[PDB]
Amino acid sequence: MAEVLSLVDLEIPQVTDKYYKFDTFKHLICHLFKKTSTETDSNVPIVIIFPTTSKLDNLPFSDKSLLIQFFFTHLNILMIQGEGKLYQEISSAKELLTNRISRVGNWTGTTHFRSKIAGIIPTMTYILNCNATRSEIATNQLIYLYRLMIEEINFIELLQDASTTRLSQLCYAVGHWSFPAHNLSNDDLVYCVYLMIDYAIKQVEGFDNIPLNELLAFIFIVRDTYKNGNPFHNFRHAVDVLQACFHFLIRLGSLPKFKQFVEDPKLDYTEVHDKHTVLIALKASLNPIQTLGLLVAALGHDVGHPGTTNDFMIKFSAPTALLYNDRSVLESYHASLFINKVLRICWPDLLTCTIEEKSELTIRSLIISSILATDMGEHNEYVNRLKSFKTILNHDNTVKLISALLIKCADISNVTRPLRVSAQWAMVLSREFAEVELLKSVIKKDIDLDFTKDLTYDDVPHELREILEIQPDIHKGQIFFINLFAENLFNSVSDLLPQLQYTCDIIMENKLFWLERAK
Ligand SMILES: CC(C)Cn1c(=O)n(C)c(=O)c2nc[nH]c21
Ligand SMILES: [Mg+2]
Ligand SMILES: [Zn+2]
Repeated sequence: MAEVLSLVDLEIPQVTDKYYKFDTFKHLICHLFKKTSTETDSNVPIVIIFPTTSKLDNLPFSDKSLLIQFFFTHLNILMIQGEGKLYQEISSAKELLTNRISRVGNWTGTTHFRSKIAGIIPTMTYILNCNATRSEIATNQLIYLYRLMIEEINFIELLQDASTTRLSQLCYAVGHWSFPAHNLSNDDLVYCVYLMIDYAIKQVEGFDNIPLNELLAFIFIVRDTYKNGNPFHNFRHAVDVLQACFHFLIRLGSLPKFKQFVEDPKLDYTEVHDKHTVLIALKASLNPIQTLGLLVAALGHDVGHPGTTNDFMIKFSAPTALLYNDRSVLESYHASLFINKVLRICWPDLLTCTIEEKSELTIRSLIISSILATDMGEHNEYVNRLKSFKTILNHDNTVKLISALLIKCADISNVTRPLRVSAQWAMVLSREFAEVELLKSVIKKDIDLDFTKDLTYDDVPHELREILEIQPDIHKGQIFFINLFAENLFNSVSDLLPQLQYTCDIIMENKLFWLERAK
């Protein structure tokens, strides 16, 4: 029934599937951080058994509990410290967690018929509320626990392959416009984020450089807010959007080029490496701090995404849709979580920076603005505000608009990647859409699923041919989306920012191919 993690000799075989005994709280924590390295949602309840030199290991139970509750909320944990109430709680949680469609229903609050659910499973409203109402004292204690983990956990060791060869490969992967996101593990992707954010931080003048371990801790925490079982809106998508923004900013001159940068965006990915394990560097619209703010916003722009759409949340009266009055439902959620859960604890000093010495506009506000701009329901207004701007805004609102436009472009950049990679994204987006349709049918009682089994997928094919064979008609989704959203956005942005014209070039190349096989 449950995965049991113990710091003591007690056994609870009545509810135990697999039991892990840990010598230290630090090693238990490391086990938990690695759970988001996989491609699947954790689908079993986790019981942690506590007792009735390391600072982590010697924390009072109140602080150990606070750490687990806050940093590992996503893992469906029940904490005990030495039968009927336990068994029923775990049994109920297991019944609700096993199946993907059940999990999405739980998180979104749309399958009530089927606080934390069973005291264990978090919902979007629970997490949103917890982070909005947290006291100053609680906030400072979490900051202390975070710094404690940075002090005592060597995060590079939590990646499966941190060899010199692999790290160099990732530098070159980051350098390709044909970013091979689907060939990178969630561990690989963590290092990719480090490469890009570290590179950006180094360009910011009045701003200290942050050690490898501290950046990695932050990124592990970000990864932990994405749902690994989302076929599309997962940490891979976050890093991909970050990487697209990264390329945009390099090509606009907001960041310098680096030795591993691949100049020609139309090339497919080739696996390259050398002896370097970080990016080696060689007026712009956005200055160094705005550039960093944008990249950070891209990283966090879908945090906590439950694998649905605004339309689903609105039409099925999801609690978060009710909170947000149907207005930018998921994006409001992402912005609130990213700021109040992640950045407030992990990087509070970034939130209080301003976009320039003269400006009162904070990086917090810029991040919020940019994240909110990714709502496709507001797509037309950002396009019109761009066309009005091209034909006036003060500096602050100019920075907001440019940032908004770049993050919008990055968010839907899968259609501007070279065909093969673009097709892989199309396929996983189709998987997620199919899950949403299944969830709707479950809620409407148009289908009865076996909730004792989980949804599993074969790997995304490497080659375009196999993708087209697995689902022909991929073309019509791409044609629809390019005609109604992408073409107009990238053309308009490239008119303002000529360096991004290559995006329009690739879109057309892809469109012509999709139109070809429509015939
Ligand atoms: C977020 C989503 C509804 C928008 N959307 C879409 O509908 N299709 C078909 C795509 O290929 C796509 N790529 C990014 N966003 C996309
Ligand atoms: Mg989004
Ligand atoms: Zn997104």
